Amino acid sequence: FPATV
Amino acid sequence: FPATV
Amino acid sequence: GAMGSMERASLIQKAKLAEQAERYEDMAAFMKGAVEKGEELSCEERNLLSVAYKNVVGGQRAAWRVLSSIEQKSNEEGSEEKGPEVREYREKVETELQGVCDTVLGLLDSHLIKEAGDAESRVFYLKMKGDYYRYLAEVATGDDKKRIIDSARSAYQEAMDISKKEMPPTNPIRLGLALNFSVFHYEIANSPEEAISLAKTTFDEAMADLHTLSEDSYKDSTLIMQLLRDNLTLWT
Amino acid sequence: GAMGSMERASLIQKAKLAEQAERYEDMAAFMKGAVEKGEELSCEERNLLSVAYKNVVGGQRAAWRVLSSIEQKSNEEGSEEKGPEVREYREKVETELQGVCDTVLGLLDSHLIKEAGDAESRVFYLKMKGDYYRYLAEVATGDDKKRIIDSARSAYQEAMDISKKEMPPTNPIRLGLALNFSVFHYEIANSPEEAISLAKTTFDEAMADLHTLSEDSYKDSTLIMQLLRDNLTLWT
Ligand SMILES: N=C(N)c1cc(-c2cccc(NC(=O)C3(Oc4ccccc4)CCOCC3)c2)cs1
Ligand SMILES: N=C(N)c1cc(-c2cccc(NC(=O)C3(Oc4ccccc4)CCOCC3)c2)cs1
Repeated sequence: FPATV
Repeated sequence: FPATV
Repeated sequence: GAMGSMERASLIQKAKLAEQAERYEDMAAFMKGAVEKGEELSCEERNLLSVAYKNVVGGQRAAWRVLSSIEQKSNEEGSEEKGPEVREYREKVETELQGVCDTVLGLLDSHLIKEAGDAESRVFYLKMKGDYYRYLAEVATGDDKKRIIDSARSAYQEAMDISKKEMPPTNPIRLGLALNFSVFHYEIANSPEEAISLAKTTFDEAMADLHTLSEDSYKDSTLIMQLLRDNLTLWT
Repeated sequence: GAMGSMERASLIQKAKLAEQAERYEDMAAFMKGAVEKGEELSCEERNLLSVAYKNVVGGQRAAWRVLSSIEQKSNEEGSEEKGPEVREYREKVETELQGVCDTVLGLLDSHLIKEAGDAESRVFYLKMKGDYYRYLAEVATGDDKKRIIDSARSAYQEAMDISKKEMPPTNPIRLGLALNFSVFHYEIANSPEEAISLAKTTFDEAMADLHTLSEDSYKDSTLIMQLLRDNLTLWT
């Protein structure tokens, strides 16, 4: 999965 | 802490 | 208000203790109680709220993904019918996730966003609103999926518009908003080109503003810039 | 019986799904429902029950330890009074932990132990009973602490007596029972010499019986033997 913050 | 199972 | 009888300051203190103990459900309940006291949230308090619910829903999302994967395999051509249990339990976790998202969205709508006038608070909450509609979109399949997607897009877009007018390109909230809106484009809206363009433009505009920052601000901004680069590397 | 309307087999299936999803509270609730169907548990089912509650209470214990540490520091000579909140929240987690332990102990008492006639089931449940009284002992401070300690000791001792009569020294349940009873001696009963003697004798007697085992049984027994050695290295 891609990075989120 | 010591190991328990 | 299950927390209605506890002091606001005590709720905030206990949220911090819950964080240290990695008790994120408790932390979220404490911060929901704090929000329901009706006062605006400070910067630290906004982040306690966000950390708590991000961790709770993050665990739910991870579990949902495991169960959805098992469910799809049980539906392949060649699988042995394992009855309704996988679907039922995936639905159970999904309903609990939707409930947490609805709770957070309810706090933002009653009345955090409408009282948020400063860019740092308003952009923060609108980012949250896009994030929790995005989580709802990840599990949505009915007559409402398009509307949930558009609700996420609309919240992210208002946040982006404010952030470009009111914050520098290295502001960590602006950077994290763009990171997440870029993931929305890639994973939810089936717009990978928009996702890549947004990540790249955000990264480049931040790079050019790093010279204005202190060492501590530089560390924060470059951290999120590295996440933008990580995603771009995943996608290209 | 919140799970009273679900099939036993469906509860067991969902416990396995919950395990894969790392949803251990759910897993424990499913397995409590299965126990409450009234039938004896198979080997696999006993371990689903044990894994679920061990993970739930393990997380509670870790949180309690964090909070108790914070609380003791707030009580040192030089600390700034931070009101009742740390104590209150430590008490909250403690009460939830006690509740989970009481639930498990209740399942063992109604009626898993009394129907357990085979060594592998009876020793397994009596080990569990010692373990959950041990967890209660870790947080106990009142008129009952000695009695809780003696309840743990008594359960472990009955389990040990059966295991030495009925199982080989490499049996993994026998080994894990001895590992945990040794930790009980060291950490709860203030009997480090008993703890060390028990770990060493268990290890040596297992070593001498490894020659009888298949490769798979050897792997299981030597795994727990390494835990015994790890503890001995910590304690000497
Ligand atoms: N957890 C706690 N007890 C506390 C946390 C804070 C606090 C204080 C200032 C900023 C932040 N964070 C952010 O503004 C965002 O996160 C990052 C910021 C910089 C680098 C990486 C992430 C939020 C997510 O969108 C991106 C910006 C948190 C005070 S207390
Ligand atoms: N989790 C799941 N879905 C499943 C687990 C099982 C299963 C099957 C056989 C044995 C065990 N385990 C044990 O008998 C004890 O654990 C160990 C055993 C060997 C080595 C290390 C630990 C329990 C704790 O006391 C020590 C013995 C579990 C079937 S399904």
